[PDB]
Amino acid sequence: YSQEQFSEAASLLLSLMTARIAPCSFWLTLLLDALPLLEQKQVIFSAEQTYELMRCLEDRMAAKLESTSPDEIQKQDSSIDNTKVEMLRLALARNLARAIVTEGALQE
Amino acid sequence: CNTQITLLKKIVKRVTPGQQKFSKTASILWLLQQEMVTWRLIAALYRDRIQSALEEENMFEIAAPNASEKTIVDKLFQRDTLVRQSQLVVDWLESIAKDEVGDFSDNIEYYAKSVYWENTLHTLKQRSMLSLGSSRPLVSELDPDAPIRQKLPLDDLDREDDIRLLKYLFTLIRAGMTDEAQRLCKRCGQAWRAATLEGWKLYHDANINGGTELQAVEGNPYRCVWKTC
Amino acid sequence: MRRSKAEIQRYVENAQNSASSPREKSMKGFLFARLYYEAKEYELAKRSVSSYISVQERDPKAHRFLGQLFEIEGNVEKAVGCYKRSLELNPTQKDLTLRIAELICTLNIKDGRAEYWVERASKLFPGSPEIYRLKEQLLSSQGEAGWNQLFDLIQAELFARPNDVYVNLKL
Amino acid sequence: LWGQLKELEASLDEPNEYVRNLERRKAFSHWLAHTAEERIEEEVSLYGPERHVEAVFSFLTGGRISDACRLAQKSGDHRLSLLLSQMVGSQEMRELISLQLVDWNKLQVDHYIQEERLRVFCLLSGTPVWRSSDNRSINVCSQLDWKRTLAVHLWYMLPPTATIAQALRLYERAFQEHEEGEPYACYPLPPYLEDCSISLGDEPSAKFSSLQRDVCVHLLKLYSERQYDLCQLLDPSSVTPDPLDYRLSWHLWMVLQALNYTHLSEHRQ
Repeated sequence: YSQEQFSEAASLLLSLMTARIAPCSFWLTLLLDALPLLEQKQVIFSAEQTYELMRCLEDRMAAKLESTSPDEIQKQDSSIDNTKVEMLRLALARNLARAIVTEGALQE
Repeated sequence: CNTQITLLKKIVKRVTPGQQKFSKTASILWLLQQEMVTWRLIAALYRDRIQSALEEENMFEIAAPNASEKTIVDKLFQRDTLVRQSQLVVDWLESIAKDEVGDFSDNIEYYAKSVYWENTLHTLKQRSMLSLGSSRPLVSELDPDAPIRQKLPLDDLDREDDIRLLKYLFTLIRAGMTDEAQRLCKRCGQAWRAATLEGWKLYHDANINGGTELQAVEGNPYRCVWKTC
Repeated sequence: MRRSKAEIQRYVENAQNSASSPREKSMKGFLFARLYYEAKEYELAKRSVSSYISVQERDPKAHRFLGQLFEIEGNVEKAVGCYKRSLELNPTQKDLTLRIAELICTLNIKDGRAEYWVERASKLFPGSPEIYRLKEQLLSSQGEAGWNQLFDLIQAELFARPNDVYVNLKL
Repeated sequence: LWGQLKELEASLDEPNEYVRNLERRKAFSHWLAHTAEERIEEEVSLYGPERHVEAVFSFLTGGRISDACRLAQKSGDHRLSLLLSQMVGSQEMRELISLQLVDWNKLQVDHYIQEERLRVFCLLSGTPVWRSSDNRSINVCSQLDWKRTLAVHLWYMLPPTATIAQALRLYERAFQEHEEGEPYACYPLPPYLEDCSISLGDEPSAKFSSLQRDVCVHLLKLYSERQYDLCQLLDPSSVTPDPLDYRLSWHLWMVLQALNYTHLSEHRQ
């Protein structure tokens, strides 16, 4: 990423997430690190790659719902994480829209 | 009719329930009550109809665009025969219900506790003083919305006392006795409910036209919001 | 409705996740401390107010509230320390001078700090029955020299309040 | 205070002094509500859903009774929401809340009530300081700036016919030491001194004579008392930390001269 090799960085990041070698607790951070690559003017993540990232985001959300006994949904760390998640959803939706247009324009 | 109804009511009250002779007398008592209230209805409606037919020579004044709700409604009741006669039918039916309410007002004074939700308040105070196990979760707050907001029950005695009170408040409102319903709410420690029963009053500011003496403003300027609530 | 510990903690976590800086998180700490106190979670209240005091060291209300938390734990010396700091930052808190005197007399009557705080309280509340009781407790510990001063104190309080049953019984 | 009011221009007749004073009181009430808007939105954002009573109190101290009512309703406090809906224009309701506070104190039930909630009832009753049965003093003005404190005096402590000068005099008594009680209001400091924790240590009467007042309080005094001292009003220290900043003081003097104030000495001019 520092050497501005964004395509290769994006592929590696996706591989790290899909290889399930990353600790579940680190998945949000990894997704957040994908955020700058998702918001680039140039489509770095393909539609397929973006779907995978979306799946990873959903898997996490699902994992959080299974680990939280109904008696700890009340203390002040759920609001920041929710904001980060919304930001990621928006970025993923925007990239997906861009990637479909670009991939579709190349197939015509 | 009322003299004979009063005589027959005294006769029926003096007799042990179950003699077949007095079932006929009770039926005739009801029929004479129906006659009495029918005469009251005839007097109310035909008095209005005859008076209205004499007044149709006068051009009704249109409400000014800055008229209070009370002034608009006062002009509606002058102009509109349907609205006026329909209200006389309401006033008549409220008068019958008032004649039935009778001395039953006095019996509620024996059950009207001086404090709202006294038993729930007692149980909450006792829970604050003794950690003794397994009593049914009750509301933690004493505002009227607490049972709804928390989805927690009141004490069973307070719930019974509220059901009784609400039935009687409905009977007083059905009898046109809204002021006595408000006094009863205030006496039972439910001054908030007495305030909800005031919100129907039409907005009126007697000072809009520059009178020589300042008069009190009456009614709710946001009556529409109160009505939606 | 008392807010549950879990509701307060979710509110604190959401209020901490929305804060842009560590300083902004600590600035909300006094509100969190009050919520934890209303929930009787005194340890979480202390952590929350201590995190606020580290950013707003000159707030007398935070030092007063921290002193109240230490007093409820029976840690009288730390409570007195926090109350002294609150009184230094805002000297208009006359009530805190009386509470410091009461707490010092409760901890150790033979503490030479007790005479200073009781006499400072006496100047703020002339003829308070509570100050008379604190002066009685101090002088009762001093033997014969305490006896003459206690006699003079009782005569002065009976001159101010001839109809006080307790002072008359003590004489 | 002095500008053209559209409501006074809409009448073809010379507006009676009472009508002028009423429209001026409304304009000043709107000014107070607008000055508190930024700070109330900040405070309400900080209190969150758990401290809804403090956020309701904050809206009441900005005159936003409608938003206080809606917040109370959304939080499930339907009793408080009903109470607040009845506060617009009924003196009888204020007297009933005052009786309710007295009865809670006599019955020693007030000590079981949350302080923030009692503070809302004290505000609605028009009592600035309440002594609970536990000997706790509930001060309505303790967390308020001098502008919101003055607004609470204008809206809740005084009748709707009361003049701006009556509100100012009541607020002045609230921060002065009197034989009848401890000062319960903040002193009207300029905004660059409002955050200076001037620890009012044990001798307050000799220090207030040295503390400069906010220019807005000097203007409210001049409006109430036509002979009020212009030397203190036009001092740069009433506005700015810089004693050489004569920008506002000079322009205020030109406007006051246009309003026919002439009692500033030629030396000070």
